[PDB]
Amino acid sequence: AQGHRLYVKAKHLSFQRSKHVIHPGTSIVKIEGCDSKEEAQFYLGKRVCYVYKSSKAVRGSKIRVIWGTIARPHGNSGAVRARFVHNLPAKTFGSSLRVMLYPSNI
Amino acid sequence: RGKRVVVLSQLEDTLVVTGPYKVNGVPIRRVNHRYVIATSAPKIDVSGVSVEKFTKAYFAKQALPAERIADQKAVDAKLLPAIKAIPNMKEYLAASFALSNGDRPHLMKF
Amino acid sequence: DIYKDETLTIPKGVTVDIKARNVTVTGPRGTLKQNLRHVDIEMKKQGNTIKFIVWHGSRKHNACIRSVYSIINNMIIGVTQGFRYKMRLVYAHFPININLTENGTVVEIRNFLGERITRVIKCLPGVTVSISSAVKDEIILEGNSLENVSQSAANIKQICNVRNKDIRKFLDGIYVSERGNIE
Amino acid sequence: FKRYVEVGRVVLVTKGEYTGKLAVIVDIVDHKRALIDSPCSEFPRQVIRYGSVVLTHIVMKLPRGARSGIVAKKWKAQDVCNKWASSAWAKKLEAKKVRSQLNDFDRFAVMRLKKQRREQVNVA
Amino acid sequence: ALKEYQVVGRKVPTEHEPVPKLFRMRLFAPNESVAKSRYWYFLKMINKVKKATGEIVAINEISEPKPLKAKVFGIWIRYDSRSGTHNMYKEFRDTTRVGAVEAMYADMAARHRARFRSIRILKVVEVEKKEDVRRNYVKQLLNPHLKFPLPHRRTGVVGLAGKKVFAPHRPSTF
Amino acid sequence: HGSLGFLPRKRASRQRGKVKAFPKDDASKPVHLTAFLGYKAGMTHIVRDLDRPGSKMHKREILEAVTVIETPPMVVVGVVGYVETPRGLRSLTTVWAEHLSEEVKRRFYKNWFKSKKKAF
Amino acid sequence: FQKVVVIDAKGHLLGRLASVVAKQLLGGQKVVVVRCEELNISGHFFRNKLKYLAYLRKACAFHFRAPSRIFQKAVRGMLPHKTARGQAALEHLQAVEGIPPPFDKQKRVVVPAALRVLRLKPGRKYCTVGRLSSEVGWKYNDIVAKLEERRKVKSAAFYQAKLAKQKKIASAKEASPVNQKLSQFGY
RNA sequence: UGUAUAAAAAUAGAGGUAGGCUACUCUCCUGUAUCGUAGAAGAUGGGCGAUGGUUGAUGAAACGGAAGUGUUUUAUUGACUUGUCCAUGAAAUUCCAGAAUCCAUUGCAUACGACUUUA
RNA sequence: GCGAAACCACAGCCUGGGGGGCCAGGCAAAAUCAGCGG
RNA sequence: CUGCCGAAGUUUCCCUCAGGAUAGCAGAAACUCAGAUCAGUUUUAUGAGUAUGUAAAAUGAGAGUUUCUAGUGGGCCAUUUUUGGUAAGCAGAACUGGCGAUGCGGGAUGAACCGAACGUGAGGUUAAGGUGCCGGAAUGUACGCUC
Repeated sequence: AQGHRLYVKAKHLSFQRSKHVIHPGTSIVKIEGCDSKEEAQFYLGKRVCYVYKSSKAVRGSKIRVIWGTIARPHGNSGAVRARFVHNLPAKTFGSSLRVMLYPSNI
Repeated sequence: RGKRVVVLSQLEDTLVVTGPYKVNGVPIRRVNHRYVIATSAPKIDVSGVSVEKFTKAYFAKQALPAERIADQKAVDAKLLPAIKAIPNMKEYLAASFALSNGDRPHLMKF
Repeated sequence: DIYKDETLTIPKGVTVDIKARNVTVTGPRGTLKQNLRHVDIEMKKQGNTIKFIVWHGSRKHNACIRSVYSIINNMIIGVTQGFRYKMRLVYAHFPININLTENGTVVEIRNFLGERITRVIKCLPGVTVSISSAVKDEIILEGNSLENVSQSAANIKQICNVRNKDIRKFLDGIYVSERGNIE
Repeated sequence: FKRYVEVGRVVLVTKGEYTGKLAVIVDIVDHKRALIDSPCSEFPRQVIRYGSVVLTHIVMKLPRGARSGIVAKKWKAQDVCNKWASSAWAKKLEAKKVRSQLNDFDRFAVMRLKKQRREQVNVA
Repeated sequence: ALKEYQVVGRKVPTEHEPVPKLFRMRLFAPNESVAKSRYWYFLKMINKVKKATGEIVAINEISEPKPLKAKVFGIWIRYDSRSGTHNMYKEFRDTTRVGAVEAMYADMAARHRARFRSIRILKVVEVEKKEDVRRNYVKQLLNPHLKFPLPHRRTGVVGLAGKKVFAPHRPSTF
Repeated sequence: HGSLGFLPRKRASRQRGKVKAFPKDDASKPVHLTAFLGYKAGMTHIVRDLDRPGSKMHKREILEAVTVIETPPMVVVGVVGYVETPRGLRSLTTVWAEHLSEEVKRRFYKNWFKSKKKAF
Repeated sequence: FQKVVVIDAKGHLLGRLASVVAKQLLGGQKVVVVRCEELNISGHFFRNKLKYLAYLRKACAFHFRAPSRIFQKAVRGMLPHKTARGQAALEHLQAVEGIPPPFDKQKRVVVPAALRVLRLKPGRKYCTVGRLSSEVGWKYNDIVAKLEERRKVKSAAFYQAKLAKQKKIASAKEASPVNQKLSQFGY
């Protein structure tokens, strides 16, 4: 049963925003477990995916993935900023993400 | 993915890697140094085994021919006595790695 | 100040346990239990001394020490030899009829200044009422806790009141005579 | 209140760079600042607040304001070392600490260790 | 973070005044530059020596001679308020002379909402004798038999985790 | 205007009266009923002695208007169970009798005769 | 971060628990609160009453009175409930009275950052939401108390069976000879 | 994508320990825990050790009403039984991707709807 | 059955703050008929 | 349609009347010195009464001129004195700015408040303002006061 999951779960909190302006260019990711700004230095540079589904059966799979990279730490509590190839849609606020362990540094 | 293996030799950025084929069924392969999780398990004898017969042209695309099976078997022959000597290594190589829940990758080391 | 200590010398009693902010004090007369969660205090029972200590406390919490000490003295004396509250009756014109029910736990008073109300008082538990035949109109209030006996005396006093009249002309009523221990 | 700030009580620092090291209160500066020291060379004497520390049960007799050498003499005489480790509280900390610097191979052996422990499940 | 600053200076010598007198001050300042500013303020309001005719001969910083030795400090100060004059004398017990003043700034701006410019430090002295101490809480803190449980029990051990939302058990806090 | 409490002045949603408030239960008392439902037929007036103590009309003759309500005996056909819950009274289950009176079967059906009488 | 979590609300502060809860809901976590009666508010009981009689005085609103409905109001003020982001975050928060059966068999976590003991100076006045609302128009104070006692009987009985069961495995744990190797690995 | 984990109570204290209402001793000071965890996505076998574990189908019996979303006692069943030790296979995926309404009737109703009847 | 005209930037829930459009709140379920305020 | 440049918002006078002005600000052409020529600047030297004016080194800048041709001569806000005032507002000038032609961040909302002057985008970093939640960012550290 537990012979999978070589990634780390996360959540797409929101866009890196001012008070009244959202900058959809870069999102905010909270990795499940990160708890400091020094902690996020490990997760910087990793690859993060947002796995969603749709009715179209492209290449025999309803499942689609939007790629992304952890870019820099955000704040003092351990959230990071991510730059995805396609800006994550505004409807995934709170949805689940996977920060896979590669590219590694150890 | 998730298959603990042993590195055979360094081939510029990529790594010529394989596990004991009798143990994990991992053929000799190239893996980028960014897709490897190096562990702190005790070192394995690799100096004695032959590694010079591995070049990027050898792995490059031109049904696997027999001698490719043979030299891997030869490499296993030079690697099996070591893993037999050190306890728990043989089954550890066979074991597959996964992240049990409630585990922090940064904290727990390798 | 950072410390404020109070000491109590335990009399005979039987047990003075402070188990879980609840003094279930048992004396030779009987057992009484009260809560102590009303204030946050350290109460240690050891030997013949009970230590009440305030640590870095304000004057508001400091004032609770002597109140608790006065409180703790009340039932421990009650459970040892008991408490008796002597009641005296004064009537101007209409004699007051007093009856005791369930061995005095409930007192009904009748014929109060011409009024025709059977004023019934269910005295609080732990206190019973008796009529003394040694002296007329003498009512004995026996209990093991002053605040309960006194409150019943206060209740019987307030229900024994005059309405819309002159106090200095009408003298009938019930009033506190004196306190004391049972023995 | 078994945890009692007393001159000479042992304390265990839980915050700051000296986290986890044992030391003993030497002098009470005030209700928010205190002076502590330890013979261990890794711990220099310093004035530490009460926010970073939790009080321990073990108390060793110690005259007020003793120098580090005298404190070291008193500690060594009173064998406080390995007396703290006698407590069941202590044994869990290094058990957590030893698990910290494990590696993957040590973790797998533990999996072998615990699996062989569970297989018995022998109950009458 | 304040520092002790022994500041010595004199006015510019001239033909009328060939040898100016070296004044000295032990005043506190977060940096060297603030020490000069407080110096000119302290002296000009008092001795009336002009800024432009003054030079400073030496700025030194005084480390606490015996920081590890607990001490009681007497601090004469002058409150400035709506009235502007109050001979207040506070006392603090701590280890470092600078640390005592920090707390005095902490208390003066907390108890009385004072401001650094408004408050001028008069004199800071050590109180070596318990008899010389005048404060009951300090006197009680100086007693031979000091003993008290660690106050604010929650502040000890606090929660002790990184981000411990949803702890699985109640905290003892005792 | 009239009373503010009786507002709104909308037509009743029930054809027949519904008892919203019932007497409090008492296990000490024996089992007894609490409500009845009959039919109002009309009214007349009656002559009755007025034995009201202390009144000026004491022990003498008074005329009082009366109403006549026919109350044929009902048929107990079932029982229901109610559970006191943090959301109020909830219906737990309901058990009935075997041979329901044919009028009751009319209640469940808006078009009894056309229906195949499949109730219960 | 489990998909569904249960927060015991006994001894938690209404305002500081809600702020923690409101954020978790916007994160997408399905948070369910239980025992909403025993919530706490800073300030003596009569004060929190008067601040509530102002709420009832404010009228055209629907002054929901049950303790769960008090907490749900508290969360609804920390969500953007006008937008479909908060309108879909409100529906995950299920606040109940006491502990319904489908949750009394689930482990209940507590928020360290909003417990009464860790956040209030000793001796400070405070009120219990359950008692307060029962004096504002709630009518189910007594029934939930009786039901909670009954569950406590079953839960306590459940522990005793489990306590003996783990004691058996506690007694048989030392029989394993690998305990020495367990000590060497610190496990 | 382990959808793993159910006393309570208090924080100026609780729990456990054996005896005859307790003496005394112990535990607490976090879950950085406890439980589960290999297998070409989990193969085929061979032994050695134990009457176990894990499940699927059950035969059920008992329990659970606060929203019973189930829990247990389990007899049963045939699998799987890494408990430990051996042999076979992976690969050029050769660097991540039955009812009701209307028509019809009634009048306890009714601006028209609607409502109460009957059919 | 026959059948208009005025009128029409866009529309239409209230409290408070700067009116119906702004800010913060309360709330928020279609389609309609009848009496009738602003 | 795009681009470039871009004000005054006021003195001066004349003037029965409305205005007319000269000047300033904005430009376009033709000509001198490679200047110690200027400067919403300060010094040097003062003289007189801490200020005041004056003439004579620092710093920056290429500074100039004659000629014509538009537009403009409103007001609002806040400071300085200020004389006249009083339940209290005020009343009056002189003076200085900014808004008037100007988006942007913050101040919940906003004509004058706090920051900041705008080609089109990328990254980095700040200002004022802030970090319980709505809401991006510590349910931070330390010392205190308040029911």
